[PDB]
Amino acid sequence: SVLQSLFEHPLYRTVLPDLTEEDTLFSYPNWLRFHIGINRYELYSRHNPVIAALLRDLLSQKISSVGMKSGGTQLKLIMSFQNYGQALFKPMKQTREQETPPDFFYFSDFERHNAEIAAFHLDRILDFRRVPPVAGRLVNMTREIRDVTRDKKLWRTFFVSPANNICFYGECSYYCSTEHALCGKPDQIEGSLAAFLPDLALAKRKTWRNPWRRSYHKRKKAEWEVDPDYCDEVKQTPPYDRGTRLLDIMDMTIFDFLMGNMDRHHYETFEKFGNDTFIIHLDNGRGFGKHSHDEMSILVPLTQCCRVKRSTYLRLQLLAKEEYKLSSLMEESLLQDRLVPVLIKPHLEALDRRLRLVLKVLSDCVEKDGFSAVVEND
Amino acid sequence: SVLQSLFEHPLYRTVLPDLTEEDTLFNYPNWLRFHIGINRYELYSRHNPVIAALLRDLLSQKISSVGMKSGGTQLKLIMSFQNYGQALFKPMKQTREQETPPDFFYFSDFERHNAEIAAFHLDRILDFRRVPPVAGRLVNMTREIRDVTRDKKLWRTFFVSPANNICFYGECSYYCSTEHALCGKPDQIEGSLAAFLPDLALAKRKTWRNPWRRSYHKRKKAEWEVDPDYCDEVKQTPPYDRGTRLLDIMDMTIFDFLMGNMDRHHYETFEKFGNDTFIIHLDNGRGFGKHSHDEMSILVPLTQCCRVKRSTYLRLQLLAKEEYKLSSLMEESLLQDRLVPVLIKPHLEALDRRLRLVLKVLSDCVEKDGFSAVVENDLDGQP
Amino acid sequence: SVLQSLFEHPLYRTVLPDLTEEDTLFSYPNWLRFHIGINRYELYSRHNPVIAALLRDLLSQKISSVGMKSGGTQLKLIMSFQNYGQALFKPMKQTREQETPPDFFYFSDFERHNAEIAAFHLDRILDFRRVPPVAGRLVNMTREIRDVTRDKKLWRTFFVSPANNICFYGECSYYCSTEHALCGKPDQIEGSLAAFLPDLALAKRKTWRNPWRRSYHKRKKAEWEVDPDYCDEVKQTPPYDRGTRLLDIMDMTIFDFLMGNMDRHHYETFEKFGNDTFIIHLDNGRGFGKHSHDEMSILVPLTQCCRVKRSTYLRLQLLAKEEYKLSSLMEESLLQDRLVPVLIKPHLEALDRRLRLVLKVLSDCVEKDGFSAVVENDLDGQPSV
Amino acid sequence: VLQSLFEHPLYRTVLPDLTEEDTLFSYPNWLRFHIGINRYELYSRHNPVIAALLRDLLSQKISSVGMKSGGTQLKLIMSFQNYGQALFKPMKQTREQETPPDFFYFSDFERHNAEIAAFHLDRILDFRRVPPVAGRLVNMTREIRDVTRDKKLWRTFFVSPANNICFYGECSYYCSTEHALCGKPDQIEGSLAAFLPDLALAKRKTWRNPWRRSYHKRKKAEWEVDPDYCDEVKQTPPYDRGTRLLDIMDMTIFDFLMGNMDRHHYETFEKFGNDTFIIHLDNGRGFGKHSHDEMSILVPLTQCCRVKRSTYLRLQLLAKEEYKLSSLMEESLLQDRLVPVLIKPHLEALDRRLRLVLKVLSDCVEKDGFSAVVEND
Repeated sequence: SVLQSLFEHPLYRTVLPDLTEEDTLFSYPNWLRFHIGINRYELYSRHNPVIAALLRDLLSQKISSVGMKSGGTQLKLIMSFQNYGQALFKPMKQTREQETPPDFFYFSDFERHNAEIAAFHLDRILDFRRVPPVAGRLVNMTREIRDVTRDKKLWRTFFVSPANNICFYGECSYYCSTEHALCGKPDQIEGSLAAFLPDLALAKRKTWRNPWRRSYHKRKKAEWEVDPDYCDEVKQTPPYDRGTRLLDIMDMTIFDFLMGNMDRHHYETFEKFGNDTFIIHLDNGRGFGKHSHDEMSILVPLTQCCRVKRSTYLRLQLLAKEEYKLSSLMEESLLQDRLVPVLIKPHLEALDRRLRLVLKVLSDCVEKDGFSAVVEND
Repeated sequence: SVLQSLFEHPLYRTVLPDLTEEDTLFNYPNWLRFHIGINRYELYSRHNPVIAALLRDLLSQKISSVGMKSGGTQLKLIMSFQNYGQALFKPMKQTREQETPPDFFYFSDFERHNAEIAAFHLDRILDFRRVPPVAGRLVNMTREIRDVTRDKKLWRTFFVSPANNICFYGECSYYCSTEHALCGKPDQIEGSLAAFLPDLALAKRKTWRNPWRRSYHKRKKAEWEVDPDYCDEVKQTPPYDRGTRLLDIMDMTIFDFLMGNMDRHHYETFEKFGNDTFIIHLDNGRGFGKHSHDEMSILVPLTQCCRVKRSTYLRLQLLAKEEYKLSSLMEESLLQDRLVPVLIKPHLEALDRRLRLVLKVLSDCVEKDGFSAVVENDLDGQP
Repeated sequence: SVLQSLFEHPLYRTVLPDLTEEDTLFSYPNWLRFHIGINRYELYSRHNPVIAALLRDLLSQKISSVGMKSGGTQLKLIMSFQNYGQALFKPMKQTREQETPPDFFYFSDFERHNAEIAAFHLDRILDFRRVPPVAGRLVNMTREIRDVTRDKKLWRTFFVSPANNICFYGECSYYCSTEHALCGKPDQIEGSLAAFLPDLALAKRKTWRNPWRRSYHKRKKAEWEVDPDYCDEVKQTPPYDRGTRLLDIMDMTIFDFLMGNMDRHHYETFEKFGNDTFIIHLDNGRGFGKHSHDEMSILVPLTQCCRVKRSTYLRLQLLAKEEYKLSSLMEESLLQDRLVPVLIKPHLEALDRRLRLVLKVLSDCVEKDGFSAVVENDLDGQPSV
Repeated sequence: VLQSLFEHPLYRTVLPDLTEEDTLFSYPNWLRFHIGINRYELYSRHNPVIAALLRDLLSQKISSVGMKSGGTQLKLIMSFQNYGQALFKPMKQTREQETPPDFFYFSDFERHNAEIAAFHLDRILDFRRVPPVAGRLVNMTREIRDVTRDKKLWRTFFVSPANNICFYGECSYYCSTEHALCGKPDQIEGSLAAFLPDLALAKRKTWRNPWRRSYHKRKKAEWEVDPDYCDEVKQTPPYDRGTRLLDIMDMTIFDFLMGNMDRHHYETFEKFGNDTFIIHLDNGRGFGKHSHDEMSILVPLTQCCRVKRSTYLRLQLLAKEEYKLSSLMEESLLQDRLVPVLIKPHLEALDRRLRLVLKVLSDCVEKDGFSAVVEND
């Protein structure tokens, strides 16, 4: 049991500063105990047996209502449960063995439920605690989707294919047509139930543009891809020289490079806390599309800025030693999801190879800017 | 050579009646000799070595200008050559190993260049001679598509993929997007050059609805899908009790089942000949999508009508004898294309299995209406 | 904690008759306190903290000697501990994601340690207490297997694989070859320590053939496989029309169906008590091999005999209520083994799905023979509901 | 791309002229293949009989099936309507499977994918040493069980609880119910390798090769400890007279590309003597691992450090982007009934393994020098 060995190490016994009257955002239901547990520094906690218990609620709680987020990126469903808590649903768009084609742009890529799930476990293994909990689930797409929605936009798209299977596609913009439909064999589809952050009415979230946002156009290169001194100016741009913000982007950009998720054009914050809180890692569906390719474009914020947190550097160095190592720690935790295997074996292997490239990018960068200038100590 | 044995058999030495002053559509370049060879009954005949040499033109003639057919279902290009003759180009949309997904409707199916080619050879092996000739060809999509088009809507869609390959998609409705682009590795795409029928200015074509046309939406069943006695009524409807027409649709509906092409919503005629000519077997790109699946819906016109041509029945029985057989007879010719193999071997295996369903559907159907009612005789007075 | 709620419900507060001088089979070691606690009706108690502490001994007691169980289907080792008590060790033969292939017969199936463990917890949740205790354990196959055996036939089979991993295969029949070796990564193998019942010198065991035993051959079907009225006659043959025996087989056959273990060709009793005791549910390793398939062949004893104990019927109905239910109660107690996760999530959900089939087999059977004819009553004098 | 290769001059090379010897000996294809067997090659580049003999193995009616008893794994003998026969290796593993890392080369399965892929890879290297092999889906009731007079094979056919048709034969490794081969529901698929002429009328000397591995664990082989093994082996009888040391270097580069490390023997045709080619048979142990390069197979090349220039220049050619092994390989292998006979990572590993041999030649030709390393043909 290597996953226990990891959490015995002192690097995972870090305690937080004291939480004041602020730093709070606000035996209840599990989704609500998760909400009140959101504070300034994290989104849940390591100890917190609620997170393990919220993952079971997403698996087996009765679906009470199903609705469709209109005008979304791709198909996203909103599941609301018996105990009034809700969750976000991404259905299975690609099989387990498939890889994204090489000729696909980052903006033509599918969202796959494995990434939403695996990003939560990988984030929990990196002790970031920024992703809302997400569990995989098989849904009888008759009993749990079609027959329990009063959203006619979704019900009308249900049909039966010449293979006598039940299919549906919803109504988004990319990939919501009969020719991209989602078909069970014959009536269970599988997808990721992502726990919901508290209602935005009573917990506003500021939406930030990140300075390394790609140019969602072909031929047109982005600012940071042409300017090698791009980050000398970003550490002089408003909010990025006061945190724990420039550093919070370095946590996130190592997260994204590990998964190959090159679609981190924005990040959300909790508003009530200001420029000095954590970054909520949402929309992780674009990772784990390629396991035979390491997308170095994602790391460019790290080679240009050349500074990380010591907390996250030491854990990454640890996650490379053979006695712990990412692959084995992911194959254990991801073994407790219903959708096993949530990641095929080459994807867990890419976690190992991508990790030592991040450690090589820090060592190659620590021998050009030196320690202390590179490694902040928290 | 198995293909040599077939064309020596007497069933492939059948001669046509005499051609009068009509029956010719008309009264050199290779593409033009193909036009004038069109007569009332066939489209080229086995003799006509122009067809073999016209396929060489589609392989190696210099592409001079390329334009995009506006408003097509999927991507379809028009190639015009140095000798003023033109041809139709369908690019590679699907690979050789792929099958259409099982949950796909017939109207969501891709059109693929393999079907355009293989249908021409399959039709020539069945001695129908109704498909315009088609040759496969590798096209340098830089030098032969982008840099030689004056159509801004085709040019605008060319881009370079993150894999440093050249991609493009044009502007249609099905599969004309970046996420369905056509990408060489890095700049050759491959496709089928189908020789062009004579310009419609000097050869009108009447367009007919076929009576077993599907209801092109889900949920809605078609006329024939509920009434097993549908064709008892179709043989009493205007143009279908005079030919050589119900029988000519039986030729076509056996063709389509062999390929699995269930998108035969219309068929064309030459008008200049009237209701008494052959059917041009066009647009076969929806066939040869599945090789582990036999689509019986296509055959329903035969099980309901229960009558075939004797020329075409005996050849079908012949194309099942192991010494002739579709398999070897199809991979023999299809080996004469640049895109070898144009059909993967299980598709040639499926051609055999699909054939024996047609021969059994006639055998099961000939023992309920009997001969004379089922098999019309056109070899009266032939070897 | 959903498992806390279950053991508070009165259906789990069943009391035993008063124990006489018979009904007993007989700071000690925990394995010996387990032996003397074996009585006529059960094999342990609903805590009884000895059992929980006996699993800790199986996990972390120092292995003193290892021997090779001769002539088995597959490899099974005998671990004897510092305190002279021993246990049966079944090593990991299948991974967690694997399922038995569909073309496999029940007699070609592997034994997997995860099933041996999960069967013990599933049985404890059904308040049977008939499986000997079993804990999962990672064993350093150098220091705890190879270097502490005096059986040269087992020591000889240790080699180093081309991958620089430590492997061994032992010497049994049919799956003990180089091509079936068990290889750590690089020297830990993981397996199940099943506690050892008392030595047959001082605790004899009668082994009975069960009448729904399959014909362990292809082509040839068994007696009960052709006659739907098979149990009209089996309740008239000596040992099965006096108990608490037909009722105990329905307990066992509902147990086995839940796991998909169709290899229940024999069952054991403790003899010292006679024809009127419980059935020790031993060697359950063939269950939890398939989670996308429910093998109805196992249930035929229930559709033919059509009678259960009321004790176990009401619990079966309780283990279906969402506030209790097998799934969450099973991964809770399966979370208390070292080998987590000992059961993958689809296997735990099938425990729920198979349960509702058993509850359906009884309702269809209770409305065709009626209550009292189907459900025997052993809850006279037990806590109300 | 496949047409361009045979237009390059390296594949239009002509052989010496055939005497009355150098021959071993419109008919059926299997017999016209036999008479084409000569001293230097096994069929020649042009021979459309080979292409047509490949269609015969796929689609000729199976008339009788027999079991070569007491083999390592299951191998069947199919005898056809035209009195010609073939060897059948059935599907033992899927296309995506890899051999476990902990498997020894002697515990590895033989798979029809390797038998097929080896013939096409061999033909692309212009070796012409493997007998032709085609893949085939066989209705195992009508084409194997119901057409045998072998009581040892008929008795092992059964119906699985999944209502599929199964059988397993009688060999040693993997001929049991737990290793049976089951169709879904009654076709099993396998590779038909054309049969070499009967040993009665074409005797074959069977040779032990000097790099035969130590078919024991812990027990290392001779060449595994002595880096100068081949300074001594080029001084041992038949291996310095040829065209023999070089003929083994052809084979060991062949075998390294496929990962086939089970080349414990090689066979010759006797009637030609110590100065002919090696028949590359039973290649089923290759293409088991595609993410792993087994350098042990290559060891004969670093120890002997000499290749044929004939085969070296082609190796440099198969590295040009226009003559890529990978793309040139999936083109040919696309003409089998069993498409895809190789999953794409196996074709990609062929490219990576190819440039490793080219690097071993560059590293080795600059340590003994040209002319000493490369023989001139």
